Amino acid sequence: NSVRDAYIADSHNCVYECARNEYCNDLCTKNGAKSGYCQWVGKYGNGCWCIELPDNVPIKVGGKCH
Repeated sequence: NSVRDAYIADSHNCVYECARNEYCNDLCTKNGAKSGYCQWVGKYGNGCWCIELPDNVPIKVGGKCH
């Protein structure tokens, strides 16, 4: 699998919080995903969720935002 649906993360393992679905669709797609939307509830609470994000871009994994 070179793509996955998940919360996109920065290089510090932190999700990107969101107020708008479009903010997330833009963020996800400019990083190669198919689309994205804002999750206001989810495994890690508020943050952008991307569909088919390539695996050279980070996703939130277990651990802290550091």
